[PDB]
Amino acid sequence: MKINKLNNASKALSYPVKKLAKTEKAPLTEKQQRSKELKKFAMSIAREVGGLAPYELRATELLRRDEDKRCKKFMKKRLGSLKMAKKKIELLAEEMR
Amino acid sequence: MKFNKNVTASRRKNRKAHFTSIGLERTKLMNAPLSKDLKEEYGIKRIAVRPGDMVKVVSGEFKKKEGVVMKVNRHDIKIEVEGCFVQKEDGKKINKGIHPSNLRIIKLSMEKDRAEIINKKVEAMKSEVKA
Amino acid sequence: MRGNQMLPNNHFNKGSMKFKNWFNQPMRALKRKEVREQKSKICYPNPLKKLRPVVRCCSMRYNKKVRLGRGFTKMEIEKAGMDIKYAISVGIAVDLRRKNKNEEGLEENV
Amino acid sequence: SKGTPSNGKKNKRNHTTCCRCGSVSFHKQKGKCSSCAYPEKKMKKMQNRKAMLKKTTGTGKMRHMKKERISRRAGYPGNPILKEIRNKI
Amino acid sequence: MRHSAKSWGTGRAMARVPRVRAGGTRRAGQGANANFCRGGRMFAPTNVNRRWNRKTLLSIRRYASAMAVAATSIPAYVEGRGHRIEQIENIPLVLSNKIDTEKTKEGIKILYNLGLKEELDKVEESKNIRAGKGKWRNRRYVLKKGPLFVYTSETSFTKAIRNIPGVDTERVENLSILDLAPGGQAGRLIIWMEDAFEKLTEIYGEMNEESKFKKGYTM
RNA sequence: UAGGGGCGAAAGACCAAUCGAACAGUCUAGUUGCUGGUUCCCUCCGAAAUGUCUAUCAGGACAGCGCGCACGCAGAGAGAAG
RNA sequence: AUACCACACACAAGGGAUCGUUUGGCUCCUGGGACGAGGAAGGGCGCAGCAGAGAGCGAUAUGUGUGGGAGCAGCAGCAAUGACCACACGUCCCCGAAUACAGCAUAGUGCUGGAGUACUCCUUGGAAUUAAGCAUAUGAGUAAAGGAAGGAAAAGAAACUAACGAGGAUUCCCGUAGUAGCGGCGAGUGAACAGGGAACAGUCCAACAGUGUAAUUCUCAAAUGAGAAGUUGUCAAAAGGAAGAAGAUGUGAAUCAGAAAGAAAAGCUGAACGAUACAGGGUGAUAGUCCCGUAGUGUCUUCUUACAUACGGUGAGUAGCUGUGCUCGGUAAUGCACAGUGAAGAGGUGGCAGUGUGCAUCUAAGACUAAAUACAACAGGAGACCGAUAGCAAAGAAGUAGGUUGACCGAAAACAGUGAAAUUGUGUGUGGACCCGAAUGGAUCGGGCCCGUCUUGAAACACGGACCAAGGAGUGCACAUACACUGCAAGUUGAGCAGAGGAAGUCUGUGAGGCGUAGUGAAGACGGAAAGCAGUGUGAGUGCGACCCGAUAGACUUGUGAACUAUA
Ligand SMILES: [K+]
Ligand SMILES: [K+]
Ligand SMILES: [K+]
Ligand SMILES: [K+]
Ligand SMILES: [K+]
Ligand SMILES: [K+]
Ligand SMILES: [K+]
Ligand SMILES: [K+]
Ligand SMILES: [K+]
Ligand SMILES: [K+]
Ligand SMILES: [K+]
Ligand SMILES: [K+]
Ligand SMILES: [K+]
Ligand SMILES: [K+]
Ligand SMILES: [K+]
Ligand SMILES: [K+]
Ligand SMILES: [K+]
Ligand SMILES: [K+]
Ligand SMILES: [K+]
Ligand SMILES: [K+]
Ligand SMILES: [K+]
Ligand SMILES: [K+]
Ligand SMILES: [K+]
Ligand SMILES: [K+]
Ligand SMILES: [K+]
Ligand SMILES: [K+]
Ligand SMILES: [K+]
Ligand SMILES: [K+]
Ligand SMILES: [K+]
Ligand SMILES: [K+]
Ligand SMILES: [K+]
Ligand SMILES: [K+]
Ligand SMILES: [K+]
Ligand SMILES: [K+]
Ligand SMILES: [Mg+2]
Ligand SMILES: [Mg+2]
Ligand SMILES: [Mg+2]
Ligand SMILES: [Mg+2]
Ligand SMILES: [Mg+2]
Ligand SMILES: [Mg+2]
Ligand SMILES: [Mg+2]
Ligand SMILES: [Mg+2]
Ligand SMILES: [Mg+2]
Ligand SMILES: [Mg+2]
Ligand SMILES: [Mg+2]
Ligand SMILES: [Mg+2]
Ligand SMILES: [Mg+2]
Ligand SMILES: [Mg+2]
Ligand SMILES: [Mg+2]
Ligand SMILES: [Mg+2]
Ligand SMILES: [Mg+2]
Ligand SMILES: [Mg+2]
Ligand SMILES: [Mg+2]
Ligand SMILES: [Mg+2]
Ligand SMILES: [Mg+2]
Ligand SMILES: [Mg+2]
Ligand SMILES: [Mg+2]
Ligand SMILES: [Mg+2]
Ligand SMILES: [Mg+2]
Ligand SMILES: [Mg+2]
Ligand SMILES: [Zn+2]
Repeated sequence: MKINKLNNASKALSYPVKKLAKTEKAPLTEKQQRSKELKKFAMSIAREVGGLAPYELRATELLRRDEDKRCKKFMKKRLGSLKMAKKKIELLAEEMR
Repeated sequence: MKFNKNVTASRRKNRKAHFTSIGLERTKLMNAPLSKDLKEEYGIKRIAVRPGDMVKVVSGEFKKKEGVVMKVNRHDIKIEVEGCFVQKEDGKKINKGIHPSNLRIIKLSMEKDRAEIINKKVEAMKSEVKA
Repeated sequence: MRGNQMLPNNHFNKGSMKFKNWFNQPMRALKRKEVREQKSKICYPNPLKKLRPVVRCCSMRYNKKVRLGRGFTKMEIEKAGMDIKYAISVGIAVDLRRKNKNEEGLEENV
Repeated sequence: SKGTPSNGKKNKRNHTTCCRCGSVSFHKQKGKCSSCAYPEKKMKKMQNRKAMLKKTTGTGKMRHMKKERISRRAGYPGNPILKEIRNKI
Repeated sequence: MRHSAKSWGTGRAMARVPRVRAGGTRRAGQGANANFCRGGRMFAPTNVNRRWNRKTLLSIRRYASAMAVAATSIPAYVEGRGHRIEQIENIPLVLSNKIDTEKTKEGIKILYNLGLKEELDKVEESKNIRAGKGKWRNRRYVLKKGPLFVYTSETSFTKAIRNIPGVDTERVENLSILDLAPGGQAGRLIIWMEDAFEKLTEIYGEMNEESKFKKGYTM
């Protein structure tokens, strides 16, 4: 059997290359900026025209009573992900302020 | 040796091709050699035997005989020659058929289209001979 | 079952199993030869095959061996003073998915 | 009794000649053919491979299909009086 | 295995073989599927999955061809196969280049001058129809083996000699054991071309050395 | 009115000489620790019907007794004398 | 034993074995993959000078045109004013999707329906069987039943692998591998990346179209007008070519004679001649030169294929979550669904559940794509295949004669050859069931129960066997194994695939992988004996029909039946 002869320490070694730095892409052109602005704008109009959904109302009500941990549990069960819940709570909080 | 792979060398296939032949391919089966003189009178080396032509029998019972072709049986490949016959118990006489290749032509029957048939073959040769 | 053997394990239970024979092997070889030949006439002066880069093999087991890859990167082509449309016209293969991460690998392909 | 004497009463006839398939299997009361399912639009499911090959394409004359193959070989030439219509099209 | 068949079982004073289901024909009640039945299925039907070819080591193939070539220059072996060589001056024969022959007419005159007349005649007189069913399956005529001609460089002589019965031709670089030892007995008579004879030194090398043309092989 | 369905003044009766679950065809060459059969000559060697475990008792496997190839070699299915 | 019964031999009967033969079958390879409302596939009925079946053809039931050219098989008649054949066209009765119909689109014309389905895609979904019982599991996502398309079909340009010093669409071959794992952890099941090759190709829509004028598509007119679609958004450019391949068809060398003998010479004997042609077939026995071809050479006809504009980073009842059912090697969820619930613009993944945080790699919920790969009908070429109880069921008018109420079921028969055995008559001989040993001029003497088979034990009142011929049962593949034989040896090897070559053979490269070169532990970790690899075969184990024949049964169908009998 030609397997499992080296230790983990010696398997971790590596050859000394010379690396190339990554080309950063930070510049964003004028036309790309206007494009992003118009999309964010459109998102405002929808919220203005049609308002909040039932679970969003129930959530925001709990935030007024400082029921932070109840709101957390509630949102987790509605959206599934604990990450989506943490994000949606932060967006709702900012809307109320 | 044969180097063309589209042509068959099977015994079973060659035999079926022979016996089931029709049309012009059937006519090719009735060819006979010409005598030495006629091969100077005309370009051709061999022709299909027809009634009225004159033939020497060169193999079999009736060897050395000469006579006029009476009939040509295409289905059972045989030729009937004047004066080649057998006598029954009754005294009645029946012409016995000879296979084309056992004959040789001595004089050609030139009735009907024969002169045009010969011309057509001579031209077909020269067309490629002279090139 | 009797005596001493390595315990059987032969997988022939399934009645729907297909068999593949290879009686066609010499003939299919001859067809591939004849297709290459005729393809070679259609583009007579030009080679039938394109030029390909040299890359390094994958695991710890093959690190020390070099091999042909799929295509040159836009950076390799540009560094040698060519443009992508020209490279294609001259029979160089191109692969825009590949990335360059070493100095050595770049220098060799140039 | 159920043998010879009961055979005497067997003088009625439930099947007649089918107009689609010929096979003397049209049940008059049911209004259906037991060989080919007439009057349904599709032909019946045949019981096995042996029995269905007995009624496939090529078991009869194939009149139209044979002519089509010969015309395709020739390059679909059409009636020679009307060549100009063909050539324009 | 085509028919509809079933066993009648015991109690009918008959053997319990499967039988054909039918009526109106003499075929009713006959014995169907088994190997001991007329029109039934054979025992262990022959099948395409059988192993048709056979392997032999490359090192043995190389060695066998080398010692087959050797045997073509021992008179005892050549005579033993049945080639007749009473009139031939010396073995081996090596024809020159600068043979400018193009016609079979002049080609035979050359072979006669090397003493091969009796050998060639022995082949022509041999033709006979095979005994047995092989004469129906495209194997009708049998002939005796004669000289093999071996060339290496393309020349007109090849197509001048080939219509002569029993003459056979191969290139030195792809010389086969079926041609060198027919029927598995060694010592076939060979006409060498001058180029081909010199090439044997590149192909098999020298004793206790390695051939350059056959990698990994030594004599 | 049609097959795990019908129909029955009820006998498990009858449903194309078939009914305590029809016919046709296929899966399918279903399975069998059980019964029957198993095709040329001469030469040399030659058994067992016992032990352990088994949903085991008409079957298996392991060991014991045959044969073939045999590295090698002072032993023995008998007595004496302590 | 005059005449009965038995045996031997000769002749005549009776049957069709054996040997000789074959315009048929089977297998592998290559091409092809061509149907229908312009009425198909399949069924029926008519048509000849004498004509039943089969073949061919439609009331034009042997018509027209082109290329050829000699007879029409029997009898009577026809034929250079064209017998007969080959290529195309014209004509083409009734039933059948069967339609004067149904559904559906356009400004309008229209399109679909039925047939076929070996191979490919989408659904639905068993049981026999194995586990020595059987219920999870297996057989198997197989059989069966439905829908759909093409000469191939499907797939296809990363919400991809990997942790290397990394690679880079899909499909196919060698391989990782009978491994990691799944499993009454039983029986059994079971993938992926790498490394070596064949073939190679990338692009479109939405997001996002000239506003100093819809610049766009269609119809009729006209030589410049009317009208329809469309602002719920139309419109984003090139001709062009010689190559490549497959068929059809023309031509095409060279011999005569003889004794004996035979029905007949091509045999045998002597003398010649051709060969870039001695592949094969036919001729009254075995032919290079008698006939058709073959090697070599000409012509012609079809088919295939090729240059232009404008752009990016947000595609929702979706991804995901909870419950549930099926599925996969996928294991605290591999994929697919249904109901509740339901995002963010930034999200998805890194083979073990959760929370946090850097790092690497990608961009789902819209579309198209060649080549390399698979396999019926029909056509062509080959074979260590079968040779009339064989080979396809079918070497002749075979899916026929004939049969089922029905679904469905289904034979025999070669040559006017040879002419075995069982069995029969006549003649001549020898015996009274016959075999073994030994003999006479002649009476006979001695020994022997009926074979095969299970069985402690068969001549058995155990079973199978009236007689003869022909057929009739340890085989093939995969995986480990011990032995015999062969080459090389710390190494070894015909992987696939490329190069050469009138070629399914052979020769030569490139080049993986596997096993071996030393073991110990679950592992972290450590390290210190023992010739192998690949073949050719034999004995033997396991899985597949598995030495040959044989159940009662179980399941599945868009298959059939109330002519007998039950009841309304
Ligand atoms: K090759
Ligand atoms: K019927
Ligand atoms: K159908
Ligand atoms: K069957
Ligand atoms: K009653
Ligand atoms: K009863
Ligand atoms: K039932
Ligand atoms: K038992
Ligand atoms: K003994
Ligand atoms: K016991
Ligand atoms: K044992
Ligand atoms: K359809
Ligand atoms: K079982
Ligand atoms: K069992
Ligand atoms: K199945
Ligand atoms: K496609
Ligand atoms: K697609
Ligand atoms: K991939
Ligand atoms: K590759
Ligand atoms: K000739
Ligand atoms: K003669
Ligand atoms: K002749
Ligand atoms: K997208
Ligand atoms: K959904
Ligand atoms: K895509
Ligand atoms: K038969
Ligand atoms: K019939
Ligand atoms: K006979
Ligand atoms: K006879
Ligand atoms: K017995
Ligand atoms: K007794
Ligand atoms: K018994
Ligand atoms: K076995
Ligand atoms: K059975
Ligand atoms: Mg480790
Ligand atoms: Mg590293
Ligand atoms: Mg009645
Ligand atoms: Mg009724
Ligand atoms: Mg058979
Ligand atoms: Mg024989
Ligand atoms: Mg006992
Ligand atoms: Mg017993
Ligand atoms: Mg059971
Ligand atoms: Mg299962
Ligand atoms: Mg499975
Ligand atoms: Mg199916
Ligand atoms: Mg766009
Ligand atoms: Mg003959
Ligand atoms: Mg499962
Ligand atoms: Mg997982
Ligand atoms: Mg025979
Ligand atoms: Mg037969
Ligand atoms: Mg009847
Ligand atoms: Mg007893
Ligand atoms: Mg008996
Ligand atoms: Mg026999
Ligand atoms: Mg292995
Ligand atoms: Mg060691
Ligand atoms: Mg069996
Ligand atoms: Mg059951
Ligand atoms: Zn019908």
